[PDB]
Amino acid sequence: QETQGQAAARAAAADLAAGQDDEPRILEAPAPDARRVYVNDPAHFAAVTQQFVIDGEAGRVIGMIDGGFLPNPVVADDGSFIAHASTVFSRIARGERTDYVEVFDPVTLLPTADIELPDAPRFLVGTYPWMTSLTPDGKTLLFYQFSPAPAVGVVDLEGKAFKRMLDVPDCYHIFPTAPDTFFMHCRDGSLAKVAFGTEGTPEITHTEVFHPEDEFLINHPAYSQKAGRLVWPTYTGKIHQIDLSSGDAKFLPAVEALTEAERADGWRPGGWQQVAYHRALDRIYLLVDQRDEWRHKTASRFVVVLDAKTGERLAKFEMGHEIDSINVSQDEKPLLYALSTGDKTLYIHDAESGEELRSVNQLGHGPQVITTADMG
Amino acid sequence: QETQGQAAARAAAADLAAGQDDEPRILEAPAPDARRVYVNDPAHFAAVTQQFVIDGEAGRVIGMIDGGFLPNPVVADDGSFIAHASTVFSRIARGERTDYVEVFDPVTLLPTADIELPDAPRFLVGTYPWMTSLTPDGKTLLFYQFSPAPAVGVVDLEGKAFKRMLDVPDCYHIFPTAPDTFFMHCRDGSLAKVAFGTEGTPEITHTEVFHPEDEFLINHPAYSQKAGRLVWPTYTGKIHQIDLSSGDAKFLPAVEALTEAERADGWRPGGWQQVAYHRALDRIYLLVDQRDEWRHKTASRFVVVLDAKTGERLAKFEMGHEIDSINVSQDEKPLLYALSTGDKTLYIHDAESGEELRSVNQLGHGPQVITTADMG
Amino acid sequence: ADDALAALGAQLFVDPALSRNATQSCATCHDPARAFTDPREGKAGLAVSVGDDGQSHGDRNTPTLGYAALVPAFHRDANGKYKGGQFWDGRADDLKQQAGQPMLNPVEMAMPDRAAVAARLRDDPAYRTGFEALFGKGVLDDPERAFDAAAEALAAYQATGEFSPFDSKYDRVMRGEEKFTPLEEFGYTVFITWNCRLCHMQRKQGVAERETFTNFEYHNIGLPVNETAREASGLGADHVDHGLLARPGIEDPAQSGRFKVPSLRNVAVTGPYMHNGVFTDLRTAILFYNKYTSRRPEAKINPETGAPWGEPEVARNLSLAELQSGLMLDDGRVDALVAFLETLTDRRYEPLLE
Amino acid sequence: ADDALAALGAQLFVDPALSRNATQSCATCHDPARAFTDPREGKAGLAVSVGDDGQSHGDRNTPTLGYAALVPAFHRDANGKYKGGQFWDGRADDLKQQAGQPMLNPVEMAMPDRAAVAARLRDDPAYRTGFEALFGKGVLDDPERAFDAAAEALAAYQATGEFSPFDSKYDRVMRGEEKFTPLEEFGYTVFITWNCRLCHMQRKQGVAERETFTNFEYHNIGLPVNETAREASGLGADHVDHGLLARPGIEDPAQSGRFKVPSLRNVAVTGPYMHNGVFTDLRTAILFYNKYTSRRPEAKINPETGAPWGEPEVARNLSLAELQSGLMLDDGRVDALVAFLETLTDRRYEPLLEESR
Amino acid sequence: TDPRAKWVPQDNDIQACDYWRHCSIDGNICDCSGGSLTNCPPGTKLATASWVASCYNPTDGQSYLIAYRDCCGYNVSGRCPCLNTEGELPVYRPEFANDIIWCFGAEDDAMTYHCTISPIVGKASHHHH
Amino acid sequence: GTDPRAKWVPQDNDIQACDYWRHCSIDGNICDCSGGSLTNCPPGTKLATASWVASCYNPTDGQSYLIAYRDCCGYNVSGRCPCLNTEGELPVYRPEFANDIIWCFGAEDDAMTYHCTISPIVGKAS
Ligand code: HEC
Ligand code: HEC
Ligand code: HEC
Ligand code: HEC
Ligand SMILES: [Ca+2]
Ligand SMILES: [Ca+2]
Ligand code: NA
Ligand code: NA
Ligand code: NA
Ligand code: NA
Repeated sequence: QETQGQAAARAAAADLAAGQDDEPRILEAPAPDARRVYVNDPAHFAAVTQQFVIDGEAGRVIGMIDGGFLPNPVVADDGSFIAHASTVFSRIARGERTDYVEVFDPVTLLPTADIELPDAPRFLVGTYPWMTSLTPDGKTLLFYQFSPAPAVGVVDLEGKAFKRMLDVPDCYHIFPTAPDTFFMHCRDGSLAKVAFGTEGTPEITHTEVFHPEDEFLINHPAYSQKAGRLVWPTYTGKIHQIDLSSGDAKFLPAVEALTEAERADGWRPGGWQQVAYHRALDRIYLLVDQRDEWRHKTASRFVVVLDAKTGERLAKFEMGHEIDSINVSQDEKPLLYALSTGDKTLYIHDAESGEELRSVNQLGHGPQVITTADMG
Repeated sequence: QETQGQAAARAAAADLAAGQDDEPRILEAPAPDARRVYVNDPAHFAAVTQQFVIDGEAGRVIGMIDGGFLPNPVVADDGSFIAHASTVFSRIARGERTDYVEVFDPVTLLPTADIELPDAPRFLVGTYPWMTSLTPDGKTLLFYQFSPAPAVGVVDLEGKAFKRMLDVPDCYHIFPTAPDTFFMHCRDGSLAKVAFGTEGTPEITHTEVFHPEDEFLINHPAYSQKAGRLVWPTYTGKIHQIDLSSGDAKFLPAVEALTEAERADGWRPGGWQQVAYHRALDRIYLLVDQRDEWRHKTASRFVVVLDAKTGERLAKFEMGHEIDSINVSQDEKPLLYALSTGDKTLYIHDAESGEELRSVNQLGHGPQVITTADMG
Repeated sequence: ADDALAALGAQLFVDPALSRNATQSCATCHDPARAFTDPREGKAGLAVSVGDDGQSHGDRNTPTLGYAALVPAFHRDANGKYKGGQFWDGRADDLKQQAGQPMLNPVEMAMPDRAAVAARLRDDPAYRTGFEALFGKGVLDDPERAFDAAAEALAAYQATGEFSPFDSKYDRVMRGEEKFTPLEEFGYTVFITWNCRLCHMQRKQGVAERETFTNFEYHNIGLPVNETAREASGLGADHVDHGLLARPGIEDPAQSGRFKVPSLRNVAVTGPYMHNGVFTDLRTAILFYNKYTSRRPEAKINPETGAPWGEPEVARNLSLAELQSGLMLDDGRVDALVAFLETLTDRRYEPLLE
Repeated sequence: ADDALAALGAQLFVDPALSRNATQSCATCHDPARAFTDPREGKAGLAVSVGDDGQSHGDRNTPTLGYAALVPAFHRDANGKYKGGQFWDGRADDLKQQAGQPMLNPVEMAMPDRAAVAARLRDDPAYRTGFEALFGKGVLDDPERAFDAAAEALAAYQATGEFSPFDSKYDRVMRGEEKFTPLEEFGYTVFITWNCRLCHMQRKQGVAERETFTNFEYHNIGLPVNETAREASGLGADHVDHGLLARPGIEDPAQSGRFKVPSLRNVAVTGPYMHNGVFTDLRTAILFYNKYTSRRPEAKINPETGAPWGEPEVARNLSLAELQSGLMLDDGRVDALVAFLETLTDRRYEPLLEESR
Repeated sequence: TDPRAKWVPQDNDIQACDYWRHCSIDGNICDCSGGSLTNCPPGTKLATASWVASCYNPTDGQSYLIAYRDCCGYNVSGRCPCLNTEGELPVYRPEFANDIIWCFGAEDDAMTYHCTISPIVGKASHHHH
Repeated sequence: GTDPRAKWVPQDNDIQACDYWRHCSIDGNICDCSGGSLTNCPPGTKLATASWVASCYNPTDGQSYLIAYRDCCGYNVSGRCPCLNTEGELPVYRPEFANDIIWCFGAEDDAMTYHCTISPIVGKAS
């Protein structure tokens, strides 16, 4: 009913009338919680970018963090910190490149570490959450490098130093499962398990091939570290689910996000973060719309919600806006976050009914990535 | 009426059809000329910004130059280089500040000098073209400092080095008249003449106070180095003209840009660059509209053109868009450039008839400043 | 009632029978003709005052008593800043606890004890009547009750409208009764947009009902020793005035060198300035703040000496965050500030501005 | 006329009577059964060829004549980049200028002079008949005329469809007659998106009508001396092959160490590789490029020797801007390129591919 | 929504550009990026410098001095941008000028502009306004 | 207007529009809009040597061409004529067809910031 700006005007008016004093100062953001959500704005490849720290419950911006060129945000699941790997240049977009990792306090937002990465080793790509990743103990950050070859950089957040680059096969993305282990998806259609020490050749093991060369796995799979569930849609809304919770890859039965008549009538996923996974509900959310097959990065206006075990459809919400990315809060009665890069607005929906509840607009230039902590 | 992109599709199809090869390469901008126009985007106080180099004749972007926080562009009137004083930080908007001057080659857009300014001495302010200025010989760049006190920094572009700060009194803006002299406008209503040798206090002498404490002179006067004409509108469209062409300040007759009637019906100048001056035509252009007295920075929809010698109005144009800034080319049959911050679009008009000819859209986020070289 | 009490304090305030040799009253040092400060020329000029014995000088400048009754009782606020109290170092809680101290101070009024004070009170028939009517029969026979009642009367006398009339030009202008001159309003605008309002305004924001141009806090602004005054005080060239840290109970090292933000009311007529009277001119006091902001050679030099200011007497806990504002006050703004400060003069002291 | 001139060239091409001891014809070193390259073993393996005296070795590897007729005559474009010509260093202008040179090269066919060549042509009644019909009576009696006429015949013969048939799988695939294997298609895609296409495609952009996988420019890729071949040639431990700078008339020290980009047509069958025959295997020639891109220690090691590639014979004027692409070819991409390059084999040499694969 | 019209102060929503205290704000309202009406957002640094304006409060009919202070050391917030200029004077009257980045005194020498707060510092009272 | 989900329709009449046929797998900004041309970089920027390809149908001649996009690097994003097309675009693990990657490798001075992309033809489709 009453907006935040209206509630604020009323309270200031009342302080003025009461002669209430108060010191102008620097606010602390409220304690991180399950309804905190972070929206990162790669700003369509601009050299400097913004992340917005949002209270999902109030639909309120509670803070912001600056970053450089296509930074990779990560959010520790227990809420104790956030961090990103970022890239700056001495003369805006030109001159000496410095890649670095910053860790921030989640309440004051102040950097508590600034760790230089030797030899500008970050992969510059449109933001894929799983190209930079925290190990489950929060002590290490792993970042992907593409050039000169696929590699993974190991950064010690606790000791605040870069450790080493690991040579990997021709693989992509980084899904950590342990303090020293992560999975990558390879060009051959397998997953590679990479187990690394402080020094020495990583132990690299491939799974079986789990998809044909002509089924295409999207750049934004959902991964729940706490569930070890990797949820990987193909262009057609076919969903591969891989269970990494044993430490080794177990291939779950494939489900179809869309029915055969929908597929015959041109329904396909599309957007950026096309898929979200709610761990406690074991539920998959997929951004889908009617579209030609090579329009797979365009916004979608519908989310199908399906049971991850049976593949049964539970809902098909009509989002009512052009949505590129989705994610969910991981608490019960979760929120469904639906970010429009076009509208620069995060729409905050009730994940159960699909109802839009509120929204936060003016989130940068081309905001694309939603992150939440899984604190439960 | 064929657009540039259509003409380009046609030449490409023809090269393809004739089997004509060409080497993919870095283009050079067309030689600087009178119809080149630069649009600076301070980007509403963003930490990095852009300059657009535009061929005004063709209405085509022919190059761009990146800048840091609220940089001050300058353009050598002879077309032989451009430059800015800029400001970067080691972590986007935080950490160590570097102020510096870059000089750029005007066809390759490559930097030919990068001159550190010690102790971060730049005045950080919404962009006033005359807060940083080239001396007529192009060998020196002078920039304003506000903190701890009004001062002017002397930058040797020839030896590519900062020289020193000049103490000045409580004055503002920098209008160079000679290799060793510039004027400033003082709080007390006077102009200060500053003459610097290589050593010690400059010699500082004041004019007569030339306006009352309650007649407000705008932050964007027009100043033609080559004519020594300082054109200074006040808030009511009253225009001060100061002749600095003899080495000392002679005051021209004060002139009114709006009719005494018109001011009674709420006509006042408003915008950013509210005024332009064409040297060869001896002609003042002024952005005016009907507004409240304290809406002085809002867009205007009308330009009035008056003769500098007499004050005779020559034309009143209905711009057809919300204009914040104007300027003119300095050749014959000048263009009148009308930059809309809101539209991020430079509208290019015939300055004789005021008709719109062409326009260049997508000029960043909040473009504000138009600069042209006076090459004739 | 609250009236008779104050009228008793009025009598004690000008009575020299409260000094050992009966040569000085509170009014000797807090001269009502000089906004309750000391006119008397001494070994260190007007920097410190001379006690009842005719030779002992204090080590601190005698402050005005105008507006002292607006200062809250000493306390540490929820952000850990000490506020309020009386004396430059806040060592008295309030006016009541302060009043008995000059009486017993051997460097001031120098009564040997509460009893000798009670003896002098009994010698006067009019005090017998006045005290007895307010505190009851035999009050004066008991040195403790006599002394406490005298402090009480003085404190009440200091809380009357006479010490705090709010009739300065500034007050009249805030009532919309008059306007500031252009110079004065520039000074006001400067005073509240520049650092000064960080310390010399009652509140952080909103409007104070009875502004006294101090937030009641303690700040070390990095002042040197007053050479001649320190010499005259006899405290020794080794001595360090630790400001608030000298208050018993304050142990925090961060308070060393800190002094109570004085009220700027009547500042134009209660020179010399600072806790040790080191600067004779108001203009100098304002200029001292430029040592933290200005690059210019002149900023390092006390215009009164033509020599550098001096190292701070206490070189730590400087309030650098407030003092290093990044902006220098030019001559014009220093002029404007003097003009603004002069408007904080009570109506009755307007003639002293000359 | 056009038939006959080429037919006369076909005849000279296989004729050993054009060598001093009569042991050697063009076809001896440019063997049609091996895509016009030399199958013979010498003191440096197949790196360099042995002349008619049975002893003298050249300092460069004998190149294919296939598709050599597609190369433009030598010139400097407006880039100031030299293009075209014949020989690894471009020192012949075109096929015709080149053809007489083996004939008189004491290291190759070793005829003493043009007159000795003319006297050989006159000895054969079919040459008197063939030459005189195309060039007029008594042509063979004028040694300058006989020599120039033989060079023309031989240039014309190298211009026939026989030398450039364009009937490789690549061609058949570009005609829609077949498809690449998936390995091949990937090799093609790598070829055209990685740095190879900056030098091994005719055009900077657009589509070539007769692609021969070279832009005909000159680049120093920073190859080491081939030691055994250099010892066999006898040119000296201190000799430097300056490449294009050795062409007479070229003075620009920026041209030192630059060699003409070879057509990659038939590359699979015409090993060993590079201008001095330094690398035996096609894979090795591809791996050489990772030395400018890879951070792995193995990238600096020649897999044929297990030793560093070697200092460049000419350490300056390297094509670093092209070579240092910032991306390393992994093994999957190298196998993909081998497979692609093998599709560049003319139909008649596809059977040779067996003992490469 | 008519930008040239006299500005009509309101006292019912601080996030809107017509909120009575924003009468000479230039930039972004801090309350839109995690600050509040008179406090800076986390991570930013509060300047000690200000520019001041006398702003009419439609509610009590009184005029208040607003001493704007910048929150510095972050890139501009991008949220709730506003430029009003009631009583705003040119740069040579800097006390009333608002193109100036008023980040002086900010901790860590922070000088980049993120957003502005609008605290009241007095009643009064200007000649120009 | 213009359905973002509709099958893309190439045109060969305007290189500054996102449906221009060579832009079928472009991601970023057309260089022609910031001072480059269809196949050249703007002044001041550096031309990458890496590229992603696509097979783009040319409705002028009925042929499909291979377009090997190359970035112009070392400048902030131009912000003029943004476009994102994904005809045939494959995920990041098939990087020669993947267009989220900043294809700035090989650019002079190690430039890796993305300014805009050019659309030269490098082959016929097969
Ligand atoms: C000169 C010999 C004095 C006589 C007699 C009295 N006072 Fe005083 N006063 C004097 C000094 C030097 C100081 C400051 C001393 C210090 O250590 O800071 C004071 C201070 C006060 C104060 C505090 C005012 C404030 O902190 O702003 C009060 C309330 C005060 N004095 C009152 C007072 C009374 C009631 C007196 C007669 C009993 C009296 N003083 C005598 C100098 C002298
Ligand atoms: C807190 C950091 C302060 C700032 C900023 C300003 N002032 Fe101040 N002032 C302060 C203290 C703690 C004191 C007493 C210091 C001491 O140890 O003596 C003062 C004193 C003055 C005086 C002397 C008044 C007197 O009765 O002696 C004047 C005239 C004064 N201050 C004015 C002033 C002005 C004009 C300022 C902005 C330039 C200013 N002060 C800043 C605390 C602080
Ligand atoms: C072995 C002793 C050879 C005989 C007999 C012939 N050629 Fe040759 N050829 C040989 C070498 C070692 C080289 C390269 C030498 C160098 O300095 O670069 C060549 C090269 C040619 C070329 C140029 C091909 C190219 O640059 O791509 C042509 C056209 C050529 N050879 C043809 C040719 C003819 C026509 C011959 C009989 C007259 C002949 N060659 C003999 C090795 C030998
Ligand atoms: C120009 C800078 C080049 C780039 C990029 C690539 N190649 Fe190249 N190649 C080049 C030259 C100048 C030469 C001859 C070098 C010499 O001095 O001998 C070559 C040679 C080859 C060969 C050997 C062919 C033969 O001997 O007949 C092969 C197989 C080859 N090149 C392939 C190749 C590939 C696959 C590339 C991308 C990795 C590549 N080259 C890049 C010039 C240049
Ligand atoms: Ca005093
Ligand atoms: Ca060979
Ligand atoms: Na003294
Ligand atoms: Na103490
Ligand atoms: Na060898
Ligand atoms: Na030569």
